[PDB]
Amino acid sequence: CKAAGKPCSRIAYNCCTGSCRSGKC
Repeated sequence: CKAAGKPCSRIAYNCCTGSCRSGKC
């Protein structure tokens, strides 16, 4: 799980919950 609000990139999404936007999950 990843924590929403931290650096994620929309090519690799393994988030807890949500959508990856340039820099935020």
